[PDB]
Amino acid sequence: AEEWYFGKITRRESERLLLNPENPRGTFLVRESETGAYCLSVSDFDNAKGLNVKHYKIRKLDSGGFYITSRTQFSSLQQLVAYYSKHADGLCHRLTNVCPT
Ligand SMILES: [Cl-]
Ligand SMILES: [Cl-]
Repeated sequence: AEEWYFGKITRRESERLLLNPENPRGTFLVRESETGAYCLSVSDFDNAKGLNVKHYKIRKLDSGGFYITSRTQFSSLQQLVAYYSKHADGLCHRLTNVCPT
């Protein structure tokens, strides 16, 4: 889709948005790599940090495939997002909600 793609937003700006207290665990957004790669930022919770944000680097295979882990690849970012919204499979939490505002 297009709604979860926040483009050129910084890491700190994405964290300010994801730290929203009304955000369910697993709220996310995809952005451009700040450090042509992408990044999946997801909200999470634990007692030590409270609400926090995890950042996953979306890498590209030399053959043309998007991936975060070393056993799963996707033909597009939409397919990657669809996959992780159904299965956590290595991520802190599965994707549950597109980040508001
Ligand atoms: Cl980054
Ligand atoms: Cl990173």
